[PDB]
Amino acid sequence: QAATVVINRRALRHNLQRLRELAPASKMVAVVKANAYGHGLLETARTLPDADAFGVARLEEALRLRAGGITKPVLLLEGFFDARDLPTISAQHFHTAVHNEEQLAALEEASLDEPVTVWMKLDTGMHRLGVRPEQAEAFYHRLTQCKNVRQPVNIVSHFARADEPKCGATEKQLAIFNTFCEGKPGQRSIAASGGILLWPQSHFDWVRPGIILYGVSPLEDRSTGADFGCQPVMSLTSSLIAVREHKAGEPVGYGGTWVSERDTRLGVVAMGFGDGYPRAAPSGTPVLVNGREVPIVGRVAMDMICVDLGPQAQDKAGDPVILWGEGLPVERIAEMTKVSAYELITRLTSRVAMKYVD
Amino acid sequence: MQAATVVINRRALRHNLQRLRELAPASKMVAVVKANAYGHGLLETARTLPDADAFGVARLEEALRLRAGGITKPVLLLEGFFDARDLPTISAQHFHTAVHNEEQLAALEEASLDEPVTVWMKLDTGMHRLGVRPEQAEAFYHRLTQCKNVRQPVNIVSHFARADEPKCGATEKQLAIFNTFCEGKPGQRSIAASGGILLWPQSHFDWVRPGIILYGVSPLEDRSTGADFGCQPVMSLTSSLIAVREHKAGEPVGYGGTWVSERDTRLGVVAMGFGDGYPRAAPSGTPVLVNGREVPIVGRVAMDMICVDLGPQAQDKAGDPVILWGEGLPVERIAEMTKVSAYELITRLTSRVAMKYVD
Ligand SMILES: *Cc1c(COP(=O)(O)O)cnc(C)c1O
Ligand SMILES: *Cc1c(COP(=O)(O)O)cnc(C)c1O
Repeated sequence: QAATVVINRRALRHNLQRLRELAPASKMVAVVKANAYGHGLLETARTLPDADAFGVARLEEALRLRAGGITKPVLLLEGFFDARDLPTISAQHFHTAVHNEEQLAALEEASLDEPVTVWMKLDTGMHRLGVRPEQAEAFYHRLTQCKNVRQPVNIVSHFARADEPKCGATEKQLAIFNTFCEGKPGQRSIAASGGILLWPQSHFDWVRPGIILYGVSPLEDRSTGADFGCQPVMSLTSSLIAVREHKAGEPVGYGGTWVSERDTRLGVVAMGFGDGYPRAAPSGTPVLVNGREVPIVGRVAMDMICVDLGPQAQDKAGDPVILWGEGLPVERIAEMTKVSAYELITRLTSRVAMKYVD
Repeated sequence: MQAATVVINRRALRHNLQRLRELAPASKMVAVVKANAYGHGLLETARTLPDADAFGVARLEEALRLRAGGITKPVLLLEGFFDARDLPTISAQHFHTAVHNEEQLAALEEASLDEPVTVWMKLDTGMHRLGVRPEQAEAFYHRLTQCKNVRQPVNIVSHFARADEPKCGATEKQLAIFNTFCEGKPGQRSIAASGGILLWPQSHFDWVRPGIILYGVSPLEDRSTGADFGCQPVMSLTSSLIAVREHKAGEPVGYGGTWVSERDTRLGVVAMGFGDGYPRAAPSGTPVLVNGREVPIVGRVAMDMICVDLGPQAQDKAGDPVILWGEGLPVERIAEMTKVSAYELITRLTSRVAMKYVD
């Protein structure tokens, strides 16, 4: 009963449906990269057979989905990293982003038994992956002439600042996208969680929900998944392993970073940065013990967190702890720790047990 | 082109255990391999180190994973056991257990085990995390000496809170409490982890417990490195470039457009992000090696990708090797630049990274 991630399948199902309601003329790429944002790659795909496609960061992730029996299209959002992977991508029926000359040249040169669906990736201001506007027309035209590309060619981009509604970058990216796509056949996709929730004019043909599919807000404005009618999917849980007396004036943890002002009782939780809980968490960060809120005291260690229960607290070794979950949104922990909700949910280690419910 | 990969140098690990033996040549070694061996691989790290006298783990589950992989060496449960029903298993697996609370002691008192168990009584000397407080320790100790389920002698363990701070008199106060309690008791004594081993030779006693320094990473926050102490870095975190792209002066990069280029340049995109374990806290200017040479992170680290500034006519290509930390770039340098503990950097990696073992 130590560090466990409990994944609520009913919440997942709900969220995909709730997102369809917000984007009712758009198909869904369920984004499941990085072990489905910490929720389990294969189990998340298995929970969502109504998704129109799954979205992954890397070919290895797509192959893992196929290995576990997943048959729906998988979009390689970064494309492919070696020309020698094209026969697999063709045979496996993965759709691929194409963002550079190397990938384009490989598609021109290869002999494949079946052509492949492509999403040409346009750099519209993020400046990470993608073909730049001034190179994009010639690039696109070569893609349309490739016998190894199943026509028409689709067009994809991604917003850098969709979470800042009051700033002009999204509208700039959008106008670049729209200028490029004019008169072209091919499906259009630019919106992920932020686009879906705040930019209805960015929905087009396909949207790609990631963090909000897991019932977690993409914004850092205090909002939670529930503010958009999405239900939190993950709870990170554990157990007390000690309840101990502690006297006034006595420090706790490494570096003696917290000192009690009174006599009290401390709880020790079987959870640490070796499980994925941020070492950054300050004293005062909320944890739930038997469902009431108590503060972290002293530094988070690799395997343990101390909490302040109070001097006659009746909590005991064995009792349930919620790091985030029912009553304690991950976005609250994000705000209190200054750690992005994205990183909190995703950057867990393999030590955490995975449990699925409903 | 290789994706997010941890490369674990077995030769370095073996070197480190022997180095640590040279620094504390009268003490036995508990190799501390909790949290997937500080990111290096629980079972493979233990397989690399047959010379260790024991292996230390945080939780029973980790000890059972060692036995399941065929490690037969003594394993110490540093936090003891969380359920009384664990005792038969602990007994029959020959796991050594810390004991630090009443629940554990009463469980030992009313079990009837096939074989008695080796116990290390955990004393709170001032960390105030686990252990028995001094005013309860004599009575608690006596009860262990009278328990038929405990092999005699009862051994004695504690742990330093601030051993990385020599100008602090905290460590000395811990040692005075520890020595007072151990006076005239027959068991083995163990207080020192990496910081105690390196800086406090009067803390070595019968058994020392290297964690971080075993992996060639310094336990201190003063920009010292494992090599400061003659230890060799074990882990390299590596990847490859997936794109090299033109970029213009006045142009932003990444989410929030937090870095803006002052020149026309080329950027590199690495197959590495916080989805692999690389910290999202890394600021612009954090170093990475591309083809052996240092280049800076530009813009925020993403879940799967990191952007670096290569230069206006750089010849780096998609596919080229990238070192996040490793040869020519110690994890402690990343720790300094990101303001993250080196403990966290090496340990808080996800299952996405491949594990490769060399030498
Ligand atoms: C990660 C990602 C998404 C999903 O992002 P969220 O903000 O988590 O919804 C969509 N598109 C691309 C290209 C991505 O890399
Ligand atoms: C974590 C731990 C160690 C190892 O600590 P380092 O600072 O990594 O050497 C040793 N003993 C105990 C009880 C521990 O919890």
